[PDB]
Amino acid sequence: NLNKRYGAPYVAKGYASLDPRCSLDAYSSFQQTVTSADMKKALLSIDSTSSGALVIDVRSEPERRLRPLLSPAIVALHPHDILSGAACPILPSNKERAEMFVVASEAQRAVNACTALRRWGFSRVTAVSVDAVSEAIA
Amino acid sequence: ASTAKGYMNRVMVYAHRRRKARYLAPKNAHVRSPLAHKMPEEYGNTWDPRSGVEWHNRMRNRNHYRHWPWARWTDDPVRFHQDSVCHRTVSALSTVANNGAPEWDYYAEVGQAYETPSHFPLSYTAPFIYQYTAQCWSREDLQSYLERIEQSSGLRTIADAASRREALYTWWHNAGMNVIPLGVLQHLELVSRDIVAQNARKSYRIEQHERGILRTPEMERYYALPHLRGPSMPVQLAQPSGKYPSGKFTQMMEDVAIHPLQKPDARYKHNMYPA
Amino acid sequence: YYRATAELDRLRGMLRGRARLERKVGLKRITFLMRTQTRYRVEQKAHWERAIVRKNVDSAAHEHGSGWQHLRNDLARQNLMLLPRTQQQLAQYEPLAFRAVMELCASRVAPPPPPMTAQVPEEAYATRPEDPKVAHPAARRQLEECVERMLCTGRSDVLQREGPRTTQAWMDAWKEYDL
Amino acid sequence: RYRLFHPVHQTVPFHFNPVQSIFPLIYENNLLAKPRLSWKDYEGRKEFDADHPLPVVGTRLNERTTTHKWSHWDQYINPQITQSWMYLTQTPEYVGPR
Amino acid sequence: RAQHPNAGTRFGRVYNRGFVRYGFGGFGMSVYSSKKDRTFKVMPVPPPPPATTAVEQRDDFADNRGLSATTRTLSPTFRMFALEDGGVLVSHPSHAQIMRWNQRVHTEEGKAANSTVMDEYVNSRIQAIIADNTIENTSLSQWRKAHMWNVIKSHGKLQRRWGTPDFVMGARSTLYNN
Amino acid sequence: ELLHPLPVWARRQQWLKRDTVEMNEAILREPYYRIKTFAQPAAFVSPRVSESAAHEPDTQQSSRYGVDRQLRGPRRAVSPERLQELREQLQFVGSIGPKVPPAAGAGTAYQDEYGTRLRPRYPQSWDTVPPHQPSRSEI
Amino acid sequence: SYFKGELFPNQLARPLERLPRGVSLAAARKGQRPYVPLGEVAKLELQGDYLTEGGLHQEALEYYGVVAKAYELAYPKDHPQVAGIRLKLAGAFRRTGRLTSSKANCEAVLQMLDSAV
Amino acid sequence: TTTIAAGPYRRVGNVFIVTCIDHPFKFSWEVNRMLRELRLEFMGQTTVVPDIPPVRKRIWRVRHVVRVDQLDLDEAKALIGIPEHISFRDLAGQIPPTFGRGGSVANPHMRSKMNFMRLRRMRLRDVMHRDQLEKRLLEERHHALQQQQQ
Amino acid sequence: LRSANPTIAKALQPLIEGPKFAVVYCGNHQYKVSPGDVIAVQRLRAPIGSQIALKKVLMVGGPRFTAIGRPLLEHVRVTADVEEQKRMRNVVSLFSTPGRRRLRWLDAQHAATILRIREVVYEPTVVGELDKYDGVLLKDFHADRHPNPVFTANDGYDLYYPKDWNKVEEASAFLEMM
Amino acid sequence: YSEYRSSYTGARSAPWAAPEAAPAYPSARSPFPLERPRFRKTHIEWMLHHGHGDRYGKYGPSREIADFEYADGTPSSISGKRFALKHHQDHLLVQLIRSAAIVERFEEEELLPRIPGTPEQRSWDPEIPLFLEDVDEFGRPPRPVAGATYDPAAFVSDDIKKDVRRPFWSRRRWALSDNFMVPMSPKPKNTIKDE
RNA sequence: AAAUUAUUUUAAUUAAAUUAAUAAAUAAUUAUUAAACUAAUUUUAUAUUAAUAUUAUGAAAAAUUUAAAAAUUAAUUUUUU
Repeated sequence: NLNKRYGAPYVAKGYASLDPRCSLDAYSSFQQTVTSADMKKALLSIDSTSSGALVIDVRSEPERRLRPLLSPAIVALHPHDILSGAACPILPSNKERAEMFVVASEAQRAVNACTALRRWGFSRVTAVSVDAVSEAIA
Repeated sequence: ASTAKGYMNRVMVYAHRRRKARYLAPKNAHVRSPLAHKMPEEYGNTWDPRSGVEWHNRMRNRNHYRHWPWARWTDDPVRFHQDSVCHRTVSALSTVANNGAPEWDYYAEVGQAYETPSHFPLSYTAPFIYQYTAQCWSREDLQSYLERIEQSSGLRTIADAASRREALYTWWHNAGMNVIPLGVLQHLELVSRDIVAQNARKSYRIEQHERGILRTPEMERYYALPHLRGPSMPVQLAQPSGKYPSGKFTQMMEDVAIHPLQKPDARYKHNMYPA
Repeated sequence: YYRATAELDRLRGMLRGRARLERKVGLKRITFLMRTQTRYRVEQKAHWERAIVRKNVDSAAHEHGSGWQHLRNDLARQNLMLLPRTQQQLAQYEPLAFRAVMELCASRVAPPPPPMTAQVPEEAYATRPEDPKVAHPAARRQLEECVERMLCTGRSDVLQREGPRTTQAWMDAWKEYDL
Repeated sequence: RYRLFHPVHQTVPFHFNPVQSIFPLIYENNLLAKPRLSWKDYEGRKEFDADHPLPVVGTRLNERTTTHKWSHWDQYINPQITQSWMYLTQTPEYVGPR
Repeated sequence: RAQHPNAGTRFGRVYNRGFVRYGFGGFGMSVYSSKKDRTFKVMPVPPPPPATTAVEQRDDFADNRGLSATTRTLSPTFRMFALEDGGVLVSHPSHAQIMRWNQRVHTEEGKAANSTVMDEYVNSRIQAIIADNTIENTSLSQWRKAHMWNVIKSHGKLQRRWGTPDFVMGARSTLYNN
Repeated sequence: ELLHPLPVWARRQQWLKRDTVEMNEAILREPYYRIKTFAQPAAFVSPRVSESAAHEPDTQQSSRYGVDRQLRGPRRAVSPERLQELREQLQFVGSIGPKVPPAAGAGTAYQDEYGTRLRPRYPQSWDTVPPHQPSRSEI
Repeated sequence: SYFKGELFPNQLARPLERLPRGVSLAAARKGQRPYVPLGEVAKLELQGDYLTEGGLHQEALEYYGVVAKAYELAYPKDHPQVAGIRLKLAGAFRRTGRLTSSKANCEAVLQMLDSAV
Repeated sequence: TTTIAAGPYRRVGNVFIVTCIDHPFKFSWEVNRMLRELRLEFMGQTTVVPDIPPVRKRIWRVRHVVRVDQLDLDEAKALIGIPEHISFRDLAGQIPPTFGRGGSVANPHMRSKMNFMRLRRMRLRDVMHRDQLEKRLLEERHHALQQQQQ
Repeated sequence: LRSANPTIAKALQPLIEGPKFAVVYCGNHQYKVSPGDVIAVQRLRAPIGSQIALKKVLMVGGPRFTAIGRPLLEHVRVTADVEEQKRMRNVVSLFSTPGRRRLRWLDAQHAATILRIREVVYEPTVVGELDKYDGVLLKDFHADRHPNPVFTANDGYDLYYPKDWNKVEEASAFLEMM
Repeated sequence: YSEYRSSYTGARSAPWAAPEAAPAYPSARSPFPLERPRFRKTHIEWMLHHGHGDRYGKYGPSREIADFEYADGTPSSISGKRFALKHHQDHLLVQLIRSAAIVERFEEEELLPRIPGTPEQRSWDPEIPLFLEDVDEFGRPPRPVAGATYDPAAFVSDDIKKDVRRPFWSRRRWALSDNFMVPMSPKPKNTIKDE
């Protein structure tokens, strides 16, 4: 005689609180764009004397050797350290005010890593540009 | 509780047998069952059930299977544990040449995750080639061999060194041959024919994952719904309800609410004198 | 098989009629009535006997409007640690002191905090430039926190001064053995 | 109820055994290791002061002993004690009859 | 018959009380069901006093309130102080100051119409407690009526059994059972 | 035999069971580690995601405030370079190997003063219990 | 889980080796209570040993000082235990070179041991 | 502060504190095997196992038996008062390897011959001591004799 | 006694004087101990006729106060003297199951030292008055005023409230501290 | 004299809040994070919470503090069972230090996998998301512009419906309601695999 | 078939197959005596053996499977000092 002791958020609960909707919104941010100004605002977040790297690149370790972008001290996270939740101890506190970015080799991984973020309670990230952040050297 | 004089003399109130070592495996011996003589993860292997006494005599080192894996690892019938790289060389200066020869494939049978796409330069297959050729060339030495190849020869990419193994060697013969030990080359050829192979197996694995084959990281099939492109509940595809559609209004059985001003159908009771 | 007869042979003196006269029926009786006590006593006497003590303190907590259902849990709240066998001595022989425990739990007084695990004295994070004659900042930290606590326990003769006794010289009581 | 939910972090309380117990000089950085290796190695009770001697309240390992017969070593050392044929006890390997 | 150790209960079979119930499986042995549990179950809780505080005196599983809500009577007398160790020093009125108070409440209890012949009896027993501590409880009475006989058998060595050397005092001291 | 029904209190205290296991396997799918930074606080609040029904906030009369007192507090070893600034001061007194005695100011070693087998005469007592039988730690 | 220590004859209360009755120290050497929280200093005097065994001799000197002060208050003159601590104390100076007081504080334990019985 | 923290990133493991909430004698021979590899047999026993991978399976198989608790290592270096700079691979490098019940060798005989020789290398430690006194006195009795004739 | 408030130690001092019972904790057992009271504790390796102070003390109460020491009280001295160091009455466990032919007469002599307490003194240190019903240390302490004045719990809103005899439902807590 | 330590270092956290301020009571709701049953700490969760074990005389200030002491102050002796406790205390530290001297090793050689959960476990629980990287989990990405949402709540209705009585109080609705399956009388638990 | 005489102890367990003008014999178990530390992991955890002694054919509650079974049969985890 459950749901009398436990709530309705029992038995009628799709304990899959992971990704019924976020994955979609991940493919939404994939669609719009990211460009210079979308990095230039992040440049101001690098211009902010408080240095916490904004964008992160989820790319294989041989890839980054080929096009090194590590210049502004941005964070290089293996895409599982994001998915698995091992990266939350280094992730902004303001889940609703922060928007980092996610660079990736091919834009499928980026959105596939940014959906992991939005599963971790993060709200804004437009989630890709492998080539812009190099054209925005900063 | 009910402890009574000694380790393993705990609860002593349930009637189980203490001092019985429940951790130890059952001596299944003669009994025939898939659960025989198998570490519990190997229970699914019902095609090689390990029942029978001889499997009891040889999993445990019983009578004459007393050293059972009569040929375990640490014997090689072929090369008897001596490295097959000739040190007896004509000139002592060139003894270091043969170092780094491939004794087998070294790259395909292991199945490493070479995440290098086949269009990278050659200098990015050095971290793989090394792990099998240390004790032959320092890591920073390879990056002197795996660059003179890129500079001197017409080969640049992992895909090239897999499509031009003939054109590469002929360069090495007529241009290298004094610095780059051909050990590197046949190692360089063994990875470039793998990185190219795996990328074909990855690029295919990604190209089925769209066509809907959907296998997990460990490659077991997992069936999962496709993404929605239209309305979730079917409308022009709906199957008829399946229960005789005598609506709630043709036989006002229940669940029907009507304003009291708008009471219908009393043509003999109270609609004959409507208001 | 040894029936410990000479350990029972003189103890039939307190059995009843037929058992005392004859021996093979006298033993058989006592070596059973004994064999059931030491089985009743190990597994059954407590969970009966410790229910008189619970029925006592309860109905003695019941006099003060609280139950055992509430007292047994409102004691462990206050970290008070009085075994029930003791609360039964207080329920009877010290009624006021018991109701004191009663009126304590019902009170909204903050129970004592759980004990703090060991802390890291911050001198471990400085690197003493090692001079032979000066103590490490973490020792004279530990010491002062061990001497202030030795002056804490019991009225003694040790530099007997009112309230807090003398310390800054107690830490340097080695020079008093120095030449 | 018997399904207690607590931080099992609570059931091995380290309030009394922090690393200043086993490593007594760790806030002193020299990191010395002075543990108690086993219940076996316990040397025994020892008077902290000589003025309070530990009492002699015997146990089933003292109050219940027997007179020392002479072993074949005590008769090999000092043959001045094998004084009767009841001292020529058999080989030590012969434990006794079945 | 296959007489092998480990084929059943090692030597025969016995039915101790930890078996007749909680048998193999815990659901109990078929026969020898078990004795009914004739212990003394504790009684259920009294009702708490009415609220009239508006402090959420009703809440049961809250951090502030200890479970028991016992604001009974001359509890304000049990005015407690906070020690140093974290303890408490409860100053209460002594067992005489209460029985002497109880007399006052009781002596003005039955006097309104007529103190009954039992009401005169109680104030005597009450006035007998302040003076002599004439105790009325079993725990001492059960103890004293016996402890005297037990200690007089000592002063006057009415043993009849002087040997009793802890082997014969073995059964005794256990055929008694508290 | 199973004749009369399982008493209700048992079923309820067995629904707490599956909701214990449903709380173990929430622990057994955590990442094996946590990418952390040196400069930042140790655990500023930084728990797992165990803020479903968060308790004991009171910072005292809380079980954890012997620990998170120091975690949330500013981390002293604030950089990998600061670590060697701190790790280069600790010695190992008993470890196997050679040493350099005059590294201190004027200390003269002990084990080469009372020999290797002799131990200082520790005052044996209830509270103070020293290691017993020291000649059994030589493997 | 906690396993209580086994009983074994290696755990007897051996007697502390007393020099015989009709003999005093120098007879051979010249031929060649109040409540004092001893529970608190026994733990302290131990913590001195761990420091003189580790190599923080100067820091162990300051502890043994305290123990040399509580011990001479609890036990009377001539006592053996008060001779035990001003003995290790004398071994604490010598690590730190103060041999002026080390030998002196150690020559006094003899004049504190011989005068005993 | 709206920024992914920037700094040299250290990773910290986890340490599981495992207890036993269900009796072991109700379960299988494999589940009892896992509990044995977690140093857990009796109800109420408690051990502190690491979060390494092959432990994660052992604990997983017996989830219905134990009650786990996870600690990040920094949340362990404070549960026991430990300086942040001292790691644990130097704290353990101090305790002897022969801690109580040193090894777990393949059967209680091999255990009883691992404790035997351990009680021998004590005998030999005093005997290698008692001759090293003689070998030095013998090498001196030789030099006293040798130099005697000069 | 000691205190931080000079007026507390004036009113609380006359309470501590008198015979005091302490609830010691010796040998994993608790005892209620009066000064000239004799207890039988599990064997403490102590000589006979030697003084002993018992460390763990959970409670000390006198005729009028009672210091409910949360888990343990410090600064209290309950010293005692060992009289006997002996094996109390021996209770034999006769162990034999009715299956096997084998008996085990296990004589469990219970080694127990028998203490006679001498000194039960208490040196508390009161911080401040503590109001029971909302625990906060009070600034000022007045001997006469009850910090938690109490009121009859009969609102009149119910019919089935049990009205005891109208002498006890109309009562006050006699003011004792003055 | 009595003593109260509660920890190896003493220095108890102040038991009293403030000269008059609020007293900061402890959390008295059992840590069973669902929030619906709302349990209470039960004596044993309030003995653990105070730093004993689940029993009174285990690990607690009731086991560390001496049984007694010679009234002059000369402390007790090392009870043969006491030492075996100090070894049991040290055996927990070393159980913790070793079990972290292994972890502080594994992260050094990268041996700790990045995918959380053993291979067999991850096949068992569908909440650890598959660790595909360069593909989408459910096959093809939502190529169609989503603005593509299915809400379980529209069509999936889990309503605890009251099984309504066949209304006998009205004549006609009793006859329609006469679901002609009242011949459930063929429900004999008959032999389902024989005749 | 009925018996087979000496308390306070100090290492655990079951097995179920080849055969029988149907059980003194064999495996497997148990037992007595004795053994040597082969990659696999934690710094985890592990009764594996040899040599002899051995008058045994049938496994609670489950999970199922034969059989009119109306239980027997297969099954396999229990099996209290």
